[PDB]
Amino acid sequence: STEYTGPESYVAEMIRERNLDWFPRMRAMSLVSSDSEGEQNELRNLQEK
Amino acid sequence: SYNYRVVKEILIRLSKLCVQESASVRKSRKQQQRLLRNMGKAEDTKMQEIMRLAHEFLQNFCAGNQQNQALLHKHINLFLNPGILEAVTMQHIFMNNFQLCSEINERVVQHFVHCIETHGRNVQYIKFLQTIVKIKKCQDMVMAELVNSGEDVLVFYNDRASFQTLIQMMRLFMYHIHLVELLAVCTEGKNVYTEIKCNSLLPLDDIVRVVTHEDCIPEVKIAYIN
Amino acid sequence: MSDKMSSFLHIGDICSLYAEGSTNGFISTLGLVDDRCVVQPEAGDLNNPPKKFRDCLFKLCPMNRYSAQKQFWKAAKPGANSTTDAVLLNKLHHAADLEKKQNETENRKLLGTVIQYGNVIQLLHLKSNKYLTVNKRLPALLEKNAMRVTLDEAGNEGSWFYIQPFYKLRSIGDSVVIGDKVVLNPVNAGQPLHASSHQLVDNPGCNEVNSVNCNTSWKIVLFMKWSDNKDDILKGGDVVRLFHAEQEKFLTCDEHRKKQHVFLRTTGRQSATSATSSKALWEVEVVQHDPCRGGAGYWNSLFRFKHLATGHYLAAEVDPDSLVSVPEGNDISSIFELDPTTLRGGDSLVPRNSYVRLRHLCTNTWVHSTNIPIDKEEEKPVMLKIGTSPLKEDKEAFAIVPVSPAEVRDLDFANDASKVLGSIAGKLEKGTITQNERRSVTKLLEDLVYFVTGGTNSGQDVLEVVFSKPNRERQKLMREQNILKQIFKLLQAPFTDCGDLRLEELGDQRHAPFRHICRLCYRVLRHSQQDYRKNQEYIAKQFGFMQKQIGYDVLAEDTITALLHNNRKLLEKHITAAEIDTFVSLVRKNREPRFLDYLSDLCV
Amino acid sequence: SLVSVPEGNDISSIFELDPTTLRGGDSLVPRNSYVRLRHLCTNTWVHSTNIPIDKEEEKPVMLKIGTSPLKEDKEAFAIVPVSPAEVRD
Amino acid sequence: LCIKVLQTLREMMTKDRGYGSRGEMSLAEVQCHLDKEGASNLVIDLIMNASSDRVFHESILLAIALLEGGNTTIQHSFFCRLTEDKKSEKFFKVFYDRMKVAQQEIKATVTVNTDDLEMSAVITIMQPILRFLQLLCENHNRDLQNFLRCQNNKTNYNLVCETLQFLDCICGSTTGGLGLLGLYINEKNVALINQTLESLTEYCQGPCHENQNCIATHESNGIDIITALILNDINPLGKKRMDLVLELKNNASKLLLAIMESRHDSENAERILYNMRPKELVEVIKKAYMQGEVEFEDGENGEDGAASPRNVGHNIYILAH
Amino acid sequence: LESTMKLVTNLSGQLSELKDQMTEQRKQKQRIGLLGHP
Amino acid sequence: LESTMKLVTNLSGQLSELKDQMTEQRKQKQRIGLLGHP
Repeated sequence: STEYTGPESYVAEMIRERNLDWFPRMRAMSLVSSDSEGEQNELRNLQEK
Repeated sequence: SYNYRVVKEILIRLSKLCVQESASVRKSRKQQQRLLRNMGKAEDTKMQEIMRLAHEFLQNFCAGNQQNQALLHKHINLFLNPGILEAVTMQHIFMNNFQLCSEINERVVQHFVHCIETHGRNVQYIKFLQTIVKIKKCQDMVMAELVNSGEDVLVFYNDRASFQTLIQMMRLFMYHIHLVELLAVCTEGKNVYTEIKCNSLLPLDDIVRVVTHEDCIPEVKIAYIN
Repeated sequence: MSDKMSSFLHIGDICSLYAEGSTNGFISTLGLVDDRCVVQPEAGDLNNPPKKFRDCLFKLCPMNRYSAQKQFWKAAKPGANSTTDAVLLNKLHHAADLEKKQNETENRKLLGTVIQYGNVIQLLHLKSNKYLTVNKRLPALLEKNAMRVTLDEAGNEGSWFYIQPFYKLRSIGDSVVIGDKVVLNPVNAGQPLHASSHQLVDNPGCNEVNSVNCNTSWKIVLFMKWSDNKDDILKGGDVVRLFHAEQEKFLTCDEHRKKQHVFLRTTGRQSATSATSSKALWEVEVVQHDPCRGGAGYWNSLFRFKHLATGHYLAAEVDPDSLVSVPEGNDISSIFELDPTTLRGGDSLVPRNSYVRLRHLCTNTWVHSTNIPIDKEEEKPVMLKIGTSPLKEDKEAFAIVPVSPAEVRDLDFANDASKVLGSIAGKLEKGTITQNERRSVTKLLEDLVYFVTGGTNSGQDVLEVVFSKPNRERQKLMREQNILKQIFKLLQAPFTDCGDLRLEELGDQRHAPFRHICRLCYRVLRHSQQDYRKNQEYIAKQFGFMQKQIGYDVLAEDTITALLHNNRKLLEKHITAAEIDTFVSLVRKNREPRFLDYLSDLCV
Repeated sequence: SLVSVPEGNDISSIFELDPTTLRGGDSLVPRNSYVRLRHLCTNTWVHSTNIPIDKEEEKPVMLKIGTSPLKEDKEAFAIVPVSPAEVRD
Repeated sequence: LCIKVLQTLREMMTKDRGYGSRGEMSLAEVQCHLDKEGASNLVIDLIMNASSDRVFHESILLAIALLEGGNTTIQHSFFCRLTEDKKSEKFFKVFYDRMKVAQQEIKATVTVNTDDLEMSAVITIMQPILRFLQLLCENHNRDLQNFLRCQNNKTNYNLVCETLQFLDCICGSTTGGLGLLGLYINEKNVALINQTLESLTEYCQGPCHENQNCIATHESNGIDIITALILNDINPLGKKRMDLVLELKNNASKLLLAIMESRHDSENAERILYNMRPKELVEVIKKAYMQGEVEFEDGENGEDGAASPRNVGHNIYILAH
Repeated sequence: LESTMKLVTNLSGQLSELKDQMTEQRKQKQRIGLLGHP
Repeated sequence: LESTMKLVTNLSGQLSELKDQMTEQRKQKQRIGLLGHP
C-alpha cells in the first residue's frame, strides 16, 4: 500500500471507480506539439513593455 | 551576593568535614557534590573569589574518593583548554595512580601539548602534566607528547643555556629546572619513542649537565641525578 | 559629485582603516616577511596621510569557507605520524583546489553589493595579498588577553567578521557609509579588536592591535571606487616604469653630490624587465581635490608621481637649474598635466595605457630630452641629461608601462630581507639575541630558499629537483638587491665568532645554530649559478670564503657550483685569481687522509 | 541651545538639515528616519555636550544641549512621526 | 505534569500491543478517534508554545500518532488550521529553528577517519523532525502539503523543502566531491541518512512544480551530491551495511526516480547530467555484473519492498529513459 | 535596435537633468545667504 | 518610423552632451590655474 509514487499511484486511485478515462483515448499521440514559439511570442511582448 | 559568598565558605567547611571519613562523606553528598560539580563573568569580584574557593573545596571534596573521583570524570575538559590558573588544582586532584593508569586518552595529551605552547606559563602545570604521567604504562603514553614537539621553555640552553643558568644562579628558573626534570622522569627507557627520547635528551644533558653540575646550584643538584 | 545612490561601501572595493580615540592613525604591516601589525600613533590623520602609507590599503571580499581546506591542512600538519596515503591525502588534494577555485569565482561574482551591518566581511590586504585573522587561542604577547594578528594566505580560520556601528544611528541590516565609526569583531573569537597602548623593540612609532572587551571605534576612509581596476588603465595605487624610446628608460639614483643622474646603462632595448629596480619604480597617484590621498584618475588628473625607494616627487626649474628630488609636494611645482597624443580630446575622459607626453604644473612646460650630460661623472662613455623647456613638439613621448603586482610584491620581499637580515647578522656574531629568533631566522631563510626557485615546497630540503627551473628576473632581483652580500657578510660574522677552527669551536661544540644556517646559505648561493654570468661576476668576491671553508660543511658544492658549468672566461678571472696555488695548497694544507677534495680541484 | 524666542522672521530661527546617507545632488525627497542639524545663516553644528546648567542644585543626572560649528557624525536625532489620533487626544 | 499527560497520548495512540457494547478498535478507527477529538491543536499549539526541550522532542513523537498510516482526514486536518491563523511563521520558524541548530551541530560534528560513540542530542532530534515532516508531506499524494513547502505568512519563515536539502546536504559532508563520501559515510550515522534520504524523495513525488525547483535549482550544491550515491560505493564494506549499502542504493535510485518524473524539461535533466558522466551506463552495467554477482536468490520486487542487487540496477536502468 | 537606442538615449537624457539642479539649488541658497546677511 | 525617429533623435541627444563637457573641463582647469597662481 506504499506504492510507487503518484504518477503510478494515480491509476490505482482510478481503478476502483471504473471510469475508463485515463487511456490516451484519442488526443495524445506524444508527437511534437511545438511550444517553443509561444514562449518566443511572450518574450516578444516584453519589448512592448 | 552576600548570601552567595557565605554558601561558598560553608561548602568549603562542609567539604573538609566530609573528607574526614571519605566513603561516608561521598555517599551522603553524592547529591550535593553532584550539584556542586554542575555549578562548576571574569573580574575580581564576589564571583571571582567564589570560583577560587569552589576550586579549592572541590580539590578537597573531589580528593577523598576515586569512584566518586570517577563520578566527576565528565566535564573535565572545561579546564584543559584554560591552560592557566585555577584549572591546575583540579588537574592535580584528579590522580590516584591505579585509576590514572586505567583511564586517560590522548586527547588531553595535546590538551597540554598545545598547553605547552599557549595557555600561560604553566608553572605547576609541569607537575600537573607529570602527575598526568604519574609506571611505564604511562611512559608508553608519555612518549607521544615527547614525540610531538619542542616547547620546553629554554630548557636545552646549551652554551646559551649555561649563560642562562648563570643568570638563574645569580637570581621561575627553578620551576623551569623542575619541568626539565619532569620531562626527564617521563622519558624513561625503551619504547620506540622512549628510547629515542632518552637518547637525544641524554646526550645533551651529559655534555651540559656534566657541565652544569660542575658549575653548580643546590636545587639543580637535586634534580640532575633524576 | 553627481551621486544619486552611491558612496556607501561595497564588496570588491579597496579601502583603508583608521584608529581613533586613545590611539590615532592607520593600521599597517611593517615588514613583509613579518607578521606584526602596526599602528603609527602620530603621523596620520584624516586630512594629512603621510608618505609611505600605500601599505595601509585594505581590500574587501566575500566570505570563503575555510572547512575542506582546513581539514586537508590539518591532515598535512603532522603529529599523528600515520593514517595517510595518496588514496586519502592526494585524492583529497585535487578535492581541495577546485573548491578553493570556486571561492575565486564567487570573488568575481560580487563586484558591488551594499554591505549591511552583521554579515561577513573577510578583510584583505593589498601589497601582501595575505590577509589577517585571529585564532581562538591566547598567544597575545604584549597584553596577555586572547588574541593574535596573523597575516595568512589561506586564512579562512575565524577570518569572518561581523560589523556594527559604535553609535545607535543605524541598525542591523542597513547600508554602511564612508565615515562610519564601526566596530569590528571576529565571529568566533568574540572579542573585538582594539588599538593597544604599548610599544616594542622597533622604531619608536610602533604599536600593535590587541583584542579586548573595550572598543576602538574605527572610521574607514575611502579613496577608490569599484568597477575600475588593473584593466589596462592607471589608478592612484599603481606602479610604473616610465621607459622612453630614444633610450628606453630613465634613471633615478640618490647621489651624494646634490644633483642626481639619468645615465643610460649603455643601451635600452624592447622595454623589458631587464632593468635595475631602484632606478625605475614610480607610483602614480591622483589628487582627487581632497585632503585624503585619492585614486582612480580618469583624464585631467593633474597627477604627480612618487619614487619607491625614497620618497620624492618631480619638480622643475623651467629654464634654470629635470629630476629634481623634492620630498613634499603640496605646491604647484610638483603636479603635472599629460598629453592626448592621438586619443583626441574634447571630452575623452578615459586614461589609456599606451603613450603620453608631459607638461608641468601651472606654466604647462614641455618636458623633453636633450643631448648634454652633466659632466661631473668624468667620462662615462655615454650619458644624457633630461631637460625641460616650453617648446612644444611631438618627439619626447614615453610610455606608461604597467608593472605586474607579482613583481612588485617580490621586490619589497627582497627589500625586507636586507632590512631584517642585514641588521641582525652583525649582532648575533657580536653578542646574543633570543634563541627563538634563530628559529625565526631559519624559516626566514627557508621561505627564501624556494622563493628564488619559484615553487612551494613539498619536502623539507629537496632543493635539487627544483634546480631545473630558472628565471633570470628573480635572480636579477636578488642580484640588484644586497641580499647576497648580506648573506656572505653573515658567513664571515660566524667565522669571526669561531675566531672570537670553524669546525672546532663553532661546528663541533654546538652543532645546532651554525651548521644549519650554512646549509641554508650554501644552496641559495648554489641556486644563482646556473642562469647567467653576472651572478658569476660576484665570484670575484665570494672566492675567499670558499678559500676559508673547513668544516666540511655543505659549501663544497659551491666549488662545483663555481666549476660544474664549464667556465672558461669566468675561470679566466676565477682561476685567474691564481690562488689555486693557495687553494690546492690549502688542499695540500689539508694534510689529513681526506685527499679527494684536492683531486676535485685538479679535476676542475 | 533651546533659546525661547516668540517671533521668528529673522535668520537666527531658521535651520537647514543634513543628508546622512540620503545622498544629495538633487535628492529632493524628505525622508522619515534620521537627520542632523545646522543653523541659519552661519550653518552651525548643533550637538550634545556633557555639562549641566547647575542651577538645579544636584539633580542626579542632567545634560545641556550646546552648539558649536565643529562638524561630526554623532548627534543625529530622529524625526519621529506622531499619530494624529494622539495629538487630537 | 504535562509530559506524562502528553506521554499518555502516545500510549493511547499505541496499538497492536498488549493483545494475547464494546467498541471494536480500528487502527484507522484509532486514528479517527484521535481525529474526532482533532486534538491536533495540542501539537498545533505545542510547538507554537514550544519551550520544553523534552516537550518539542516529545510532541513530534505524538505527531506520529495522528500520522503513521492513516491521515486521510488527518492530512486534511493539519491543512486547514495550518493555514488557519497567524501562527505560521511562529510555527514554521520554530521547526525551522531546529533545522538551523542541527545544521550548526552537524558542521561542528566528527572530523575525519585516520560504550559507543554517541550521537548528539540535536542530531537525534533531527531524526524525529525529519520523520515528522515526511509523514506530513507524504500522504499518498499530498497536494496541499506540497503547496505548503512555501507559505503565505509574509516573511514565510523558511522554504523547508529546500530547508530539507541543506540538512540533507550536511550529513554527507556537503563539499566532499567524492572519495571522502566514503570518508563521510557514518556506520552509526547512515540510519539517520537513510530516513534523511527518503524524506527528500517523498518531498518530490507527484507534481513537478514544488519539487521541481528544489531538485537541482536550489543553489545548495548537492544535487549531484544526492546522485553521488549512484556515483560509487561506500568504502566501509560493512556487514549490516552490506544490506545497508543496498538499503542506501535502494534509497538512492528512489530519489533519482523523483529526480526526473515529468519529462519534457531540458535544464532539470541537465542538473542530473551536469555533474554526471556518460560512462555511468557502464557503471550501471557494473551493477549488471553486481547483479551478475547475485547469488542463488529468488527475489521479486512486488509487495512491501526488498533490495534486489539487480533490482537496484533495475532501478538504475530507469535512469536510462 | 530599439533596445539599444532606448538605452543610450535614455541614459544621456537622464544624465543631463543633473546640471540644472545644481544651479537651481544655488538660487535658494543665495536667498538664505541674503537672510544670513547682517 | 521608429528607426528614423530613433536615429535622428538619438543623434541630437548624443550631440548635445558635448557642450557641457567643455564647461565642466574648464572648472577643474580653473582650479589648476589657481594652484599655478603665485
